Amino acid sequence: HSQELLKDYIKRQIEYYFSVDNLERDFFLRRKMDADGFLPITLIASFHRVQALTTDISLIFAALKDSKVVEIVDEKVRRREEPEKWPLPP
Repeated sequence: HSQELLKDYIKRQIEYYFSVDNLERDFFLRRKMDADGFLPITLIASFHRVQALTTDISLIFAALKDSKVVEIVDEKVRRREEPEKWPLPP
């Protein structure tokens, strides 16, 4: 119980970054994607609103695994739906 609510806030914050509404304006995030849409999870962990909530990387991974919006492969995360649409030149 001790971290379940915290995990939900983290999950919702990260789902915002990967929302279409945010992605349409988030040129920084898109420049950090690889060509398949993947971003380092540690980059996401450094963002102010996530870091305010936690610095516990297992908790961040556990939150991402609870999401239908994103998917994790090893150290990286991407939007599940058409991730290839979003990357931009660095």
